[PDB]
Amino acid sequence: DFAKLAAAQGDAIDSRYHPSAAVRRQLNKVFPTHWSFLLGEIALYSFIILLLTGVWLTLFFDPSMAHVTYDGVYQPLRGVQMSRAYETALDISFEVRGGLFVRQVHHWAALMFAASIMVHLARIFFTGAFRRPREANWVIGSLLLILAMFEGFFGYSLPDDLLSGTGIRAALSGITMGIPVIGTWMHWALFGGDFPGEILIPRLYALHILLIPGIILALIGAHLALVWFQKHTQFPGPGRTETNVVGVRVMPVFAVKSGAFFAMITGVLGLMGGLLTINPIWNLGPYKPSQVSAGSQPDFYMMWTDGLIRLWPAWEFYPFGHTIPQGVWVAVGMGLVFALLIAYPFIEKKVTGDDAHHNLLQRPRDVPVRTAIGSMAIALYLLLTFACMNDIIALKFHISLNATTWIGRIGMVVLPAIVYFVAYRWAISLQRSDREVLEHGVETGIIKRLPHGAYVELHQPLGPVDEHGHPIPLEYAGAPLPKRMNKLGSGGAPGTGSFLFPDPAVEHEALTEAAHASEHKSLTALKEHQDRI
Amino acid sequence: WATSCPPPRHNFTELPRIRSERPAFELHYPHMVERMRAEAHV
Amino acid sequence: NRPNMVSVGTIVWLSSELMFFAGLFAMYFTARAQAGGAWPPEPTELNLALAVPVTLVLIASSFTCQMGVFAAERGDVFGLRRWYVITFLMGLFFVLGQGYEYIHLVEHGTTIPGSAYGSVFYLATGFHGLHVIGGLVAFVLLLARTKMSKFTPAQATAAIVVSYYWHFVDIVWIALFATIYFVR
Amino acid sequence: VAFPRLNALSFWLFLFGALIAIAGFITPGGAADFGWTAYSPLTDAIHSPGAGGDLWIM
Amino acid sequence: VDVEDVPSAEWGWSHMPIGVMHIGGLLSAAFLLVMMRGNHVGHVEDWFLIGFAAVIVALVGRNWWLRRRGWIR
Amino acid sequence: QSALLRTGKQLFETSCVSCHGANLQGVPDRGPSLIGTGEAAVYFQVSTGRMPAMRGEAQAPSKPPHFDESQIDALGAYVQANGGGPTVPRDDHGAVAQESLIGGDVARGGDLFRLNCASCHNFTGKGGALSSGKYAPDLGDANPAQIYTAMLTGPQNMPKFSDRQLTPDEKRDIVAYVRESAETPSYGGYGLGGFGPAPEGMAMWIIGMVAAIGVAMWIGSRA
Amino acid sequence: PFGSEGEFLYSLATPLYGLTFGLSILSIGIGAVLFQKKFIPEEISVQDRHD
Amino acid sequence: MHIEARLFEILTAFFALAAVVYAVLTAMFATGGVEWAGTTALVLTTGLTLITGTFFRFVARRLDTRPEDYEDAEISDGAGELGFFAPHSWWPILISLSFSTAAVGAALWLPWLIAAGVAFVITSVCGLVFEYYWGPEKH
Amino acid sequence: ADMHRVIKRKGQESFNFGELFAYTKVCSHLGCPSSLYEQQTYRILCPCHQSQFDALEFAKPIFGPAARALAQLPITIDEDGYLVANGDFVEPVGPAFWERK
Ligand SMILES: CCCCCCCCCCCCCCCC(=O)OC[C@H]1O[C@H](O[C@@H]2[C@H](O)[C@@H](O)[C@H](O)[C@@H](O[C@H]3O[C@H](CO)[C@@H](O)[C@H](O)[C@@H]3O)[C@@H]2OP(=O)(O)OC[C@@H](COC(=O)CCCCCCCC[C@H](C)CCCCCCCC)OC(=O)CCCCCCCCCCCCCCC)[C@@H](O)[C@@H](O)[C@@H]1O
Ligand SMILES: CCCCCCCCCCCCCCCC(=O)OC[C@H]1O[C@H](O[C@@H]2[C@H](O)[C@@H](O)[C@H](O)[C@@H](O[C@H]3O[C@H](CO)[C@@H](O)[C@H](O)[C@@H]3O)[C@@H]2OP(=O)(O)OC[C@@H](COC(=O)CCCCCCCC[C@H](C)CCCCCCCC)OC(=O)CCCCCCCCCCCCCCC)[C@@H](O)[C@@H](O)[C@@H]1O
Ligand SMILES: CC(C)=CCC/C(C)=C/CC/C(C)=C/CC/C(C)=C/CC/C(C)=C\CC/C(C)=C/CC/C(C)=C/CC/C(C)=C/CC/C(C)=C/CC1=C(C)C(=O)c2ccccc2C1=O
Ligand code: HEC
Ligand code: HEM
Ligand code: HEM
Ligand SMILES: CCCCCCCCCCCCCC(=O)O[C@H](COC(=O)CCCCCCCCCCC)COP(=O)(O)O
Ligand code: FES
Repeated sequence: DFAKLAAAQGDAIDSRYHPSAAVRRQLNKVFPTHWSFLLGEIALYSFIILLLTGVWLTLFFDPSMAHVTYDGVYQPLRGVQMSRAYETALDISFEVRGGLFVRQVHHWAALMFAASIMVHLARIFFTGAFRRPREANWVIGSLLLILAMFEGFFGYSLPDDLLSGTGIRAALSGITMGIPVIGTWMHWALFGGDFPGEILIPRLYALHILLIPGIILALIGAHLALVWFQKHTQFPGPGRTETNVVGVRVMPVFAVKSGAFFAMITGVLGLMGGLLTINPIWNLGPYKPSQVSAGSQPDFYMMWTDGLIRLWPAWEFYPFGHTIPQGVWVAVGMGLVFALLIAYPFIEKKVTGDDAHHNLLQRPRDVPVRTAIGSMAIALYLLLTFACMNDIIALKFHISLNATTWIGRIGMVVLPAIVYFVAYRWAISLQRSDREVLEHGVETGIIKRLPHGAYVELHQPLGPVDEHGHPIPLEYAGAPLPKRMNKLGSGGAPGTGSFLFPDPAVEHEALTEAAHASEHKSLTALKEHQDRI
Repeated sequence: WATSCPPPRHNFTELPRIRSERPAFELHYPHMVERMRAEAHV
Repeated sequence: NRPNMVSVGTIVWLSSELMFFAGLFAMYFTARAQAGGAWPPEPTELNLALAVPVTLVLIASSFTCQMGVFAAERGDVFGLRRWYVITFLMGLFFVLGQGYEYIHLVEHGTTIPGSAYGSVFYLATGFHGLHVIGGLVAFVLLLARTKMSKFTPAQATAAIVVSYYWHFVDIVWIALFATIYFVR
Repeated sequence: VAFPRLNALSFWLFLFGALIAIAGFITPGGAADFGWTAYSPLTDAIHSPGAGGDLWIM
Repeated sequence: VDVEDVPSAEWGWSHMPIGVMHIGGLLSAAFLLVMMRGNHVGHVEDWFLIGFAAVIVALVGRNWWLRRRGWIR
Repeated sequence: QSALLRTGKQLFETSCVSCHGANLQGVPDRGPSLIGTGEAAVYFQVSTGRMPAMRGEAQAPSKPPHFDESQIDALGAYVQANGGGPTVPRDDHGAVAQESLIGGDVARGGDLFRLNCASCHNFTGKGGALSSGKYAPDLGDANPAQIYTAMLTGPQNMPKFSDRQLTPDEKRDIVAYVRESAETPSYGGYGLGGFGPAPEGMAMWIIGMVAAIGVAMWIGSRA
Repeated sequence: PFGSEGEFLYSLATPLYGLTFGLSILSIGIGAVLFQKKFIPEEISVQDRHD
Repeated sequence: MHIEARLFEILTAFFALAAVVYAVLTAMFATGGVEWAGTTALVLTTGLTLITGTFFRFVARRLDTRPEDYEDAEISDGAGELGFFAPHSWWPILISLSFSTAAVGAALWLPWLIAAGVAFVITSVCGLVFEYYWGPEKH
Repeated sequence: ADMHRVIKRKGQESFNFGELFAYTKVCSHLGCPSSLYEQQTYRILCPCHQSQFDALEFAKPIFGPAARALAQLPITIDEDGYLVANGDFVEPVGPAFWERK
């Protein structure tokens, strides 16, 4: 019945499309199981949730700048003039059952999408996963991050509330028009005239629901296809070489783990959507150029840019009756940052001279200069991000606002230098900590007094020993070293049973023996594969 | 003062016999131990 | 043939933590001497129909904790787990009973800002309740550790010192309960 | 010592508690100004409202 | 770098030229000094900028002198 | 009332003279003249505990009041007798008005608040930073009369809003908006302080991302 | 509206949506992770890159 | 370890005498009667030394002489394993950073920061307590 | 009492009607409403990027990313005593651009 049906459908599919060999190649593909290789798929799942909830939102949203009088249920805004966009954003959150939940899941998913992209980028950079043959795919990811930043910005600009409209007036309108020679032409091409105009929100809506997400989808497809057919990197370890992939096959283990991780990410984003308020636009009011509120932060992934605006000094030039205003610096700065991010693999292969194929990753401690540089970059990013929140920090943490500006200004130079130096020394220090275990074995923490009164700590050797009993020094192999005896199995196991009642002793004995035999067989399999290759 | 400068990680590669509150002094000047017991009281 | 080092450290720390409650008792007695005859003052109506059963549950948690200690000294990890789960449930019941008493006291106008009696009552009993919550966290952490490795003497020592802390909390509560609900 | 990790914790608690108390000086009002002995009621919220005093306490 | 200084020197990028750090320090100090040009009317921050620039110049100069004299490599 | 006037002077003499002068004229570089500030200024400054001030810095904070209601009335009467000025609105029984100050048009109040108030106090009266150590405070604790007199008297660096610039009915609409935006629950979960992007981005990093990475660590392997 | 009898229950609607949805798919994901970890065979596979 | 118990018992004798004397001398001819703060502090200082001294005295009468309690013990009497002493840990600084987070939260009265600091403290203390008890990862 | 501390801008010496001054509410840095008006310091604070303008010295920037003063509106009264504008701004209002001045 259920088996004959599967065989019949399988034969029908195979006689018509003969996919057996290609499907089997997909089922046998091996992926490494490292926890940090799951960071990219948080971004993928966030993007999928964004697509689903965004499609739901487009069924109710009218992105018009046409001014109307609010006639809905939210009493504190009755009679207030607003755009159709603000109108329908309110209608979603009050007049459609589940609309507020969908809207909040969309916005939380956008935040998790940007944050996931950042953390996954950090893994790629610090482990060296960008090196050849994978330079292009770092470039594709860099473009994906830029597109995600601007997509999220356009998305939260759509409701045309006071806060987001203030963000549009300063960043999208002010910086753009400040651009030299072509600034005002770019402004009038984008807005159709002066700010705010009547075309901006419908145009941003078209960019946000179709055009930018289509480019993102195409780039994500290229990205995942490159990963799939270039065969994911791995960390050094037992049995791992430059020419193999150690891990699990797709069918069934990796497929089950991916599906379960997708379900758990969805659960977290769903709990956030209905437990934490995000962007309650009815409290902000519709956008009016005469109004503003304290605390005009953008979403976090834009804050650094805003932070840069806050920190850069009022340096302007007035050549021959023209004006180059302060915001131009910020624009140039952004370009520079992006250009340095896209170009990093080629910069590093030019500096280091290393142009070899690489499939084995580097532990971040073992590349101290790149780790120091990335730590320096993260320090600058965090300083600019917190500079953007300097007014909130001043209010909550009792710091002068002027002082926060100057702390950001000086720290923008000093903090990355300090962080670079500290991260460099810390990475080399971890290298020395690994060396110590390699020469002496694992410190067990057990102190012993010898008969003549010496105090010695017992060590657990990781390899062969002498006739004197000291271990032979082992060579570093790019892989982590154990430093706790409990992580080597010294603690044993409690004893089989439920939490409150023991199982029969014979069951416990059989289970423990089977577990030890299985662990030994797995170690032996990896060892003999390593010995053979 | 009955160990090296600086001490090792676990402070002692050996200990002397402890028979008073001046064990390092008795370690370094054995000939004085008798005097130390004889002259202790005014 | 030698002292249990973790035991002596725990006892020494508990004796120090007695001085912390000394400060709060001093605050209570200073406010009581300045009462002027009305202690507790209106509208505070303490009720023993609920304080007494909560006190008795906390006292019985000491016997259940001692039973867990006997199991641990015997090497029986499962008996230790059962008795410490019972003790955790009883101390959690004490915390909830105290919270219910707090809620009924606040509705009738006994609060920290409201009166000097409310200030001393709530700092004394609330810091004791915080100590109880810390002890419940200690039970949770100890019980999770017994699932991590085999039951060694060090693990049993950890159980014993957690019980030392629980007995300290129970005895401090007996002293606080005597001075608040009977030496008014 | 009997408890090496507790010893390390004691040092780090010293360092960060001292930094918390001194950080009153980076607030606009400034650090505690009621003396090291902190006599009452000078230290109450009515007579020493600033954040410097609370940072000193914690 | 030698492996006595950086144990994993053959596993990754382990050496940054000293001229890069010396010049970067001097340029960072100069940038701190150029932010005295602005619209601000107070001088507390001018003293902070001067002090941080002085510390940076002193650190760069000490490092450069000790490398020249051979005391550090 | 002469008794109320002598009680106010008696209270003033051992609490306010060091900074404001025996004749309410001010002590230079220590405290301003109080002539013409009015009973409303006294009510706002003393009922929110800002007065008596304890030191000079960027901004004098609010704190627990040093006087009760009748003492506040006495001090306000004493100050009113020296120069007049605005007074605190009262109800039929002569109590300081609280409920009758809640206006009936909260949409107008919200529009007025966003034009006049949210620049310094934020979209929903959560507070905002000012220039150098100063700040517009969170509005969630002020009672209606405190809001009304705060607009009426222009405290510290808050602009002064006269009864001609903002009529009493406009002020009552504003106080209705301030009170209702303080007492309304959040609709989409925990309100996260009401500041928006900064605490939302903090919640993503410390809750959502920490959860996601912990789950990845649980599903994945090490080394 | 503000100060109405129904405002408190209304304020829990979206939180309850998120609690019941988020928990549900969260629990299914946990259960599937556990099934992989406890019942699907443990495996080590090696693929040649041919790159 | 009889000297260790004796030290605390001697302190206990002095503290108990001081507490009784102070309470009686302030009850009589002192304004207001018993001075409650100092009396309470002296009584519970007595209790502190009493708890520790009673514990030491009970321990002493159990175990016979240790090599550090023996006037002519040999160094070789102390041969063998002493116990476990943690070789390294970065969990103490994490615990202190967490507690300082909660303390800054309490100083500035930011309840969300207090909540975050308490959660950090619980996680860091779990990290310390489990550091030498986590088994190998399972796959 | 603060009128002796007012410094006039060239070309704008008569733009005030006694002790009433009118400046553009649009910030000259990037166009936000720069409307946090501190009456005692006479400081106009922009909430967006923390520019500060000196209201006594013709709204000249004294802190932040703003390099240019806020434009002053000339004001007067008519026969009925209502405040009216006494002409236009004498410079462009709002954020700067390549073509300006
Ligand atoms: C510690 C290590 C170093 C050595 C040991 C100790 C050194 C520190 C000693 C500093 C002493 C300062 C005075 C203390 C008293 C004080 O409290 O202040 C006084 C008053 O001052 C202000 O009034 C000014 C007048 O008195 C008023 O008459 C006037 O009216 C007012 O006018 C303003 O205002 C008006 C409107 O009101 C406008 O009309 C008008 O135009 C104007 O704007 C004035 O103000 P203004 O000039 O703004 O500020 C200036 C104040 C303000 O205080 C200050 O010193 C500012 C604080 C400076 C902090 C220094 C930072 C040090 C750098 C770091 C160490 C770098 C990192 C390194 C760390 C580790 C390194 C290891 C790796 O004096 C000074 O700077 C003093 C000058 C000297 C300062 C010292 C600099 C040393 C560093 C250089 C060398 C580098 C180091 C070497 C390296 C190898 C107002 O505030 C008043 O309220 C206030 O009362
Ligand atoms: C994967 C999972 C993801 C999901 C996570 C979900 C978690 C969130 C909870 C779920 C939501 C519940 C369902 C429906 C929502 C609900 O039913 O909600 C009720 C109301 O709730 C709030 O009302 C408070 C009062 O009830 C009102 O009376 C009052 O008016 C209101 O006042 C605001 O409004 C006024 C205007 O009038 C202003 O005057 C005023 O100032 C203020 O703004 C209040 O709000 P507020 O103070 O914000 O929160 C205070 C919170 C307390 O904090 C919180 O729990 C917030 C926690 C999340 C924040 C995370 C921040 C992370 C920080 C970083 C880690 C930083 C550190 C890193 C750097 C370190 C540096 C070192 C190097 O209350 C308390 O329980 C206090 C007691 C104890 C708190 C504990 C509760 C739970 C957690 C406990 C943690 C363990 C131990 C216990 C802790 C003490 C406001 O939202 C209201 O809208 C809302 O209506
Ligand atoms: C560029 C720039 C902005 C510069 C200013 C930087 C600066 C000086 C910041 C520090 C401010 C502080 C902490 C002031 C007091 C002084 C002080 C104690 C300083 C530190 C002293 C010190 C180094 C020693 C002690 C040890 C130590 C390291 C202390 C811990 C410090 C901690 C944990 C403080 C937090 C630091 C910080 C700036 C965090 C920002 C948090 C953010 C952005 C949260 C946003 C947010 C807010 C603001 C909410 O209102 C809210 C409401 C409801 C729910 C959630 C939130 C929420 O998350
Ligand atoms: C910035 C220039 C402000 C504007 C515009 C408004 N307010 Fe304000 N307010 C400001 C400050 C700096 C202060 C504190 C002053 C003090 O003397 O300490 C205040 C104070 C208030 C208060 C008192 C709040 C209390 O602590 O409970 C209220 C009720 C208040 N402000 C309300 C308010 C309203 C309704 C406004 C619009 C008309 C308004 N403020 C404008 C700063 C500024
Ligand atoms: C929308 C944003 C992105 C998504 C959804 C995404 C998704 C993924 C996924 C799932 C993987 C494979 C699994 C893994 O290693 O984690 C991956 C790999 C990769 N990503 Fe990303 N990525 C994004 C952005 C980026 C960024 C910003 C970079 C770096 C600039 C980057 C570079 C790479 C590289 C080089 C790999 C292959 C690494 C390897 O084999 O180990 N990606 N990406
Ligand atoms: C990379 C993917 C995306 C990101 C980062 C993103 C981000 C955002 C953000 C932050 C908002 C503001 C949400 C709010 O109201 O609070 C928003 C609004 C919106 N988005 Fe998206 N979005 C993405 C993809 C999509 C897609 C594919 C669609 C269309 C199917 C879509 C449709 C909408 C609509 C209609 C709104 C307006 C309605 C509203 O604000 O509630 N989004 N987006
Ligand atoms: C996807 C829709 C239908 C899914 C059913 C196909 C998979 C089961 C059929 C084969 C397995 C059982 C043995 C069997 O019937 O052997 C044969 C069927 O399988 C084949 O030979 C071709 C199968 C290839 C198609 C699979 C593509 C995608 C399927 C993946 C779904 C997870 C028939 O056995 P027989 O001829 O009797 O020896
Ligand atoms: S818009 Fe005013 S400072 Fe930027």
